[PDB]
Amino acid sequence: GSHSMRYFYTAMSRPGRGEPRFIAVGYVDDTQFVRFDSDAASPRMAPRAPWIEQEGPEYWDGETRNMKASAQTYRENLRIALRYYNQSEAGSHIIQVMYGCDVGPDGRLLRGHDQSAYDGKDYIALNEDLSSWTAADTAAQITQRKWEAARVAEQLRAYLEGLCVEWLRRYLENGKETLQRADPPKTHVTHHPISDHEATLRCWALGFYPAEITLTWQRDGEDQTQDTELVETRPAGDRTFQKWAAVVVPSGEEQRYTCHVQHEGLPKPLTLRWE
Amino acid sequence: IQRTPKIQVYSRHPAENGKSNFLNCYVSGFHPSDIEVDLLKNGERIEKVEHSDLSFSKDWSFYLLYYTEFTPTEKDEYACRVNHVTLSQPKIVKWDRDM
Amino acid sequence: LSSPVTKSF
Repeated sequence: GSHSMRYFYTAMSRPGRGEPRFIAVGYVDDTQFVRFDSDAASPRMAPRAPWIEQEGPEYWDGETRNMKASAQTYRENLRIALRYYNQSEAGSHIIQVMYGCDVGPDGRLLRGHDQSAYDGKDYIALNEDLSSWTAADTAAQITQRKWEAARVAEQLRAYLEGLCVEWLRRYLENGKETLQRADPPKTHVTHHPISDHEATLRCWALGFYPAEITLTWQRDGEDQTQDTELVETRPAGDRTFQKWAAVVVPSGEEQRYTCHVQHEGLPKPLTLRWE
Repeated sequence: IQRTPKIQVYSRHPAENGKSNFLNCYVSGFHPSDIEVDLLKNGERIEKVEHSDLSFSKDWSFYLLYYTEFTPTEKDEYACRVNHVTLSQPKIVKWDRDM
Repeated sequence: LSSPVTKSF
């Protein structure tokens, strides 16, 4: 494939501590490329990856313009939601939005998304037909009817099918040496005695991209999933990812245990033992 | 709705005593977004702590990366201090080079 | 590029 572009808006009210904060991040697959924070010294859409910095003033001014209008829209939306749910102006509330497009290997739109949450529950969502909405409650039904009336789905369909797909094509080309070039994990097994009778085996995958990875332990075959301590994949802080999988083994059994790594960047699946 | 933060303390690169590195604290799976994350050296707060921009997963729960430049040593203990509305008193997680 | 589509509730 792959491939995807996503924007994540967070609009948070903070009564008595100024106006709501608005934060927007843009991703292409597992890589952040743009950010916007209404609490910055001078609000602007800023680059987050090396391949986007090559954009011109018009791109940045244009995006900053769009984010400032969105910030205000979602400031209004917070006031609106407060009357839909009949809540006080004393409490902090949150709107989240995520939208974007997925394209196949040929660059054709596979799937578009546009979802909203209020206080962390699904609020309203664009259906895959890109023409109707699913509303989670009767308050979202009010919003739904407004968007049917305003033909919001038709405007958003055109964005997902046009601009969103066109720009992802540009981004994928401009960042092809990282976004389309896969980073295999560096791997190694460590051995730490717990007691005289037990030892931990930990399998490491470091500096890999994309984030997707499978890391399993086996004992002569087959899987030891229900006994493996697996940490959630984590960012290294340099655009790449980290993961480990641990298993507590009886002393004398360490040679029966194999680690197995699956990742797009590896041409062949890895088998590792402690040495 | 509330969700308590999952927390991971680790380094950017394999820990090698004396060698430059970055210390990471990764909070994820939390809601609402207000969170107070500090990294420590021997119990005391480190000054220059950068963080990634706030984002969230498919389940709407937020994630953040706090990092700082550090030099690992045989003596110095490093930790992460996290505070959230779901936490009765802050949660400390020590950095372990094997973790 | 973000959406220019106003989403008022």
